[PDB]
Amino acid sequence: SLTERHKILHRLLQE
Amino acid sequence: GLTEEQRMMIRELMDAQMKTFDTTFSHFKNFRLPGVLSREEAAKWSQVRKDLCSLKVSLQLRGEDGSVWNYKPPADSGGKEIFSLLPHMADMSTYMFKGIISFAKVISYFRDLPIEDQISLLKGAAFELSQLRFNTVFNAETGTWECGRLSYCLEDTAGGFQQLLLEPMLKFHYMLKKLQLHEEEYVLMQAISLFSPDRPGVLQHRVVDQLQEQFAITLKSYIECNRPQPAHRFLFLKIMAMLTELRSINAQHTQRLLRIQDIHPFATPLMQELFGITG
Ligand SMILES: O=S(=O)(c1ccccc1)N(CC(F)(F)F)c1ccc(C(O)(C(F)(F)F)C(F)(F)F)cc1
Repeated sequence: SLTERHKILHRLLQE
Repeated sequence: GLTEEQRMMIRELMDAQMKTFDTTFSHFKNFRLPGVLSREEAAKWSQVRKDLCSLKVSLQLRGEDGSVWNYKPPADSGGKEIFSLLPHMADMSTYMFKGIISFAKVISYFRDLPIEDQISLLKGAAFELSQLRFNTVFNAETGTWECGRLSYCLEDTAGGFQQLLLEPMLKFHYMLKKLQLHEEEYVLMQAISLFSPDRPGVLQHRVVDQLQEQFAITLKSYIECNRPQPAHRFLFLKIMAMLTELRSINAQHTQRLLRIQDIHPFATPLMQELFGITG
């Protein structure tokens, strides 16, 4: 997935 | 003046800028530094040397006590010597990237988009937004990026000025700088770039496009309400021309970085995600 291929980026998107 | 929606659109943009752009590079530490030191691939190297060529910079580290460390890179020759400043750059770029991501996050119009899109946009605009922020700390008079205690200086080379200008990236900073823009216009530039309805993977094309137009329009009005000088006629157009050029430099820079990553891997995890570095 596009989300699944961007761990950190996504991980960084929510905090 | 600007409509009341506009006036506050600029405010959320500015607020986001101020809360995520560490203009003094005070939180950028623990970074790497240069140490105190066959036909197919051959053509590859020839290209890499041409890719890292006129991007060569000197690094200065002004310390608290007043000490000053300075690093002059090696002139072209051999191999690996042309990659000695890559790991540090990867850390600067990554530090810059984290900021950009934060920037998009606090922006309300960005959050209300499907995460897939929010990623497509960040993926396709980071470098761009990073260049726009760096431009604000670029001293065209001395060809040096002044980043708090550390500064990056340009190394004079063949042809000199008219030659460097052959480097899109270099030309972009000098022309953009020439427009002596306001913080407001820089942040609008970032927004317009962030909300590019034409980035690959973007799902809600019609909505983003509606948003980019909203920002483009605010920038245009802002310029009218604040710079009526017939001299500033076309300023808005010059800026849009710039954003377009930047989008073109960004496409090449990615290809440029891959070629490098291919020969001498260096990108950080995050950079890999952002540039789609194969593995
Ligand atoms: O103006 S730069 O964006 C810059 C980078 C870091 C700190 C201040 C300013 N630009 C400078 C250069 F002079 F080299 F052109 C730049 C753009 C892209 C890069 C790299 O993409 C990477 F990976 F280091 F980020 C690469 F070295 F690969 F080209 C390096 C420098």
